[PDB]
Amino acid sequence: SAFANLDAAGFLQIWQHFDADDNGYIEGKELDDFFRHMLKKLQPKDKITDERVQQIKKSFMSAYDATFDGRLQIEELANMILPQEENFLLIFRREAPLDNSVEFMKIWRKYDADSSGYISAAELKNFLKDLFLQHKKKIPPNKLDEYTDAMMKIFDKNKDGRLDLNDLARILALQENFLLQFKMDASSQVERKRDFEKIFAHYDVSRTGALEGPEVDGFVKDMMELVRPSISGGDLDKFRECLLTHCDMNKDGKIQKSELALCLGLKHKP
Repeated sequence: SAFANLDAAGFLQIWQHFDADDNGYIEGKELDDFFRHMLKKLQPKDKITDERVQQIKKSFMSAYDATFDGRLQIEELANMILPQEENFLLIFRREAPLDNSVEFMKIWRKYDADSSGYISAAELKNFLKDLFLQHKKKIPPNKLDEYTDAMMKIFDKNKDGRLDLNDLARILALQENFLLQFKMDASSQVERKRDFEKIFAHYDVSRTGALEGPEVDGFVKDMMELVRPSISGGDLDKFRECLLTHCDMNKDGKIQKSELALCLGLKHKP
């Protein structure tokens, strides 16, 4: 029921429907329909009307812009709709599509071998160098600088010297981010843990330290079902492969508790 704003990832998903050619614009007379998609994405159960689209659409920009039916460049609509963090993430991903999580995980493992869920902020630029390499991608030294320094802005404000996986994972250019699938609010990173703790407790009957197979499957359904309900059936497989794909170390087929915590936005403090 709370106000729910469109993030950079969502903004792109809807945008692409209108700019499949990726010219970077959409007809300005189509801003009314761009909002119906937004409203339907944010409030999935709401029954949207034409009147509502106008009321919401308008509240999002100047009275003047409301009449702006001309060509709107992607940066313009994003500037009129997305907050900074999600905004900068939109521009960064567009100029540096880094849509390879397989290697993100690997690079994350290097700077966070115990899967605490954080990397020392001192390793940022070093980190951004490796990520581009696994993507075999090269950029100018300055752009790397700007990016490194721009990210410290939205990920290290507390300036406590540490960046969190829940933030850095967001720089990836993935329509549906392998990880960014969970709630990220106040107690949302709390409640999810308690339920994560008891749920990891149940399945690991032998009390070893890792779940394998049915245990991993049972956890998943008895985890995600409550994280983000109304999920498909076959929509647990890639969830189960992505694990031993982007988490566990050896090919044991087991899923360690700490590795598992990472993907949940949570963090297992041993």
